[PDB]
Amino acid sequence: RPDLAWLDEVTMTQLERNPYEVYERLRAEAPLAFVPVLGSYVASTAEVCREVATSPDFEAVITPAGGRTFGHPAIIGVNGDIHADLRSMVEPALQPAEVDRWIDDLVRPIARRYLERFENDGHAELVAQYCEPVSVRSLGDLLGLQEVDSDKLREWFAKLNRSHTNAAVDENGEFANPEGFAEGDQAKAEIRAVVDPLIDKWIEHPDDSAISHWLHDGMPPGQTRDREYIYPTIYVYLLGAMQEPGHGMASTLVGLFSRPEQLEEVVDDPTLIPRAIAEGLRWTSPIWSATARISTKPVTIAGVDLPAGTPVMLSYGSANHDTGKYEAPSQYDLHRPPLPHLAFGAGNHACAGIYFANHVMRIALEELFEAIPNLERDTREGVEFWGWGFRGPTSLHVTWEV
Ligand code: HEM
Ligand SMILES: COc1cccc(OC)c1O
Repeated sequence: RPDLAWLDEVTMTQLERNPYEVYERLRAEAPLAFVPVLGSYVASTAEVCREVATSPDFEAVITPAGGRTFGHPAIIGVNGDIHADLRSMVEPALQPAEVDRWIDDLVRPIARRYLERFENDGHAELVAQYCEPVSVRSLGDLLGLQEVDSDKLREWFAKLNRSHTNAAVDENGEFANPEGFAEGDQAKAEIRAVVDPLIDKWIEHPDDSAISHWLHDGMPPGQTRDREYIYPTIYVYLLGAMQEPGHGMASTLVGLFSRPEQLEEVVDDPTLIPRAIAEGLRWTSPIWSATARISTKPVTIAGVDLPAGTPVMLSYGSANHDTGKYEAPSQYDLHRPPLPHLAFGAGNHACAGIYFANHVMRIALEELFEAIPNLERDTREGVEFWGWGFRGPTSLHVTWEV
């Protein structure tokens, strides 16, 4: 596009380090715009992301690097009857009434277990010592991966993150860094080595684990879903479902530390934690630009005539800084009005795990502030955020008087 010639000089590294400056230009200049290094149109404003995600003239598509990472049928990348079946597969344990029966007994002992390892130290790095472990241990136990250690689940989602976001394409539209998928292939091979025996056992001996229910629920007598049919959704879980609740927790904490009067309010009044988290997700969206839709008919959007078959990446993290919608969106503010946000997406492909995720983050922050009410951020350690497809703080050093 002529007036966006400057986009040809945007780099993958620039977007990973801090996408907000480029996307501030995009929201003003071109809410729907082809980004050469990404090889795709991207939607950057709230109105366009919401329109594309809910439009009857669009359906899900996996991003190019997403397809190389997850293959088929990834729940995020399919539609029609397959999507309907995969949604019916994952939804039972995620139903709000079901989550409310057991979420507290799942997450709160886990949060306590990780807290007891450092709560008397006076210093911690909360991303690696608390947020990521609670997130992966909670989901891992729900899925049936009790025996897979939290360090391993963390390693897997980091490798899958890097593979899914290995998006750079060169002048010819080919992947610029094909070698960057090798780590994802290696993660998937390890995952298979660990998970295949569990599937073998669940096929014959179903139990209460969520993956056993993926094999068996809704199937005729003695039949199970083929493992090749469910594995891409297992991988999808082992990236975002494992990664995002820890990142949303951590970003919420960074935001509250940026507004010390608000941190104090939340510590004194934990009923404010859910509002704190919602603002945290808007302020640094954990799934920032990981998913996409493709047009099924010609459409006109934000002044652009798109042919049928055109992918559009949904940069929800940018939409959540839309200044048409928010005042001073780059500032964390607990008392912002409770406007809709797009950090869980929208439409038939919106997040299936919202209620579960919100409770995991809530219970983790409740127990953190009960154990360490006098938490303070270590201000010499700058909080670095990293990532374009998925974004969060790389570490969160904190201190407190023991
Ligand atoms: C704070 C944590 C989380 C955030 C911010 C988040 C956000 C998202 C987003 C942005 C998408 C894509 C939506 C779209 O393209 O419109 C998504 C999809 C999805 N998420 Fe969540 N997620 C979180 C945690 C979880 C967890 C813990 C689970 C599972 C227990 C989960 C299950 C899913 C599923 C199954 C999908 C695909 C839905 C589909 O394509 O039909 N999420 N999530
Ligand atoms: C691109 O990868 C993903 C996108 C959205 C949700 C995911 O996990 C639930 C996920 O793993």
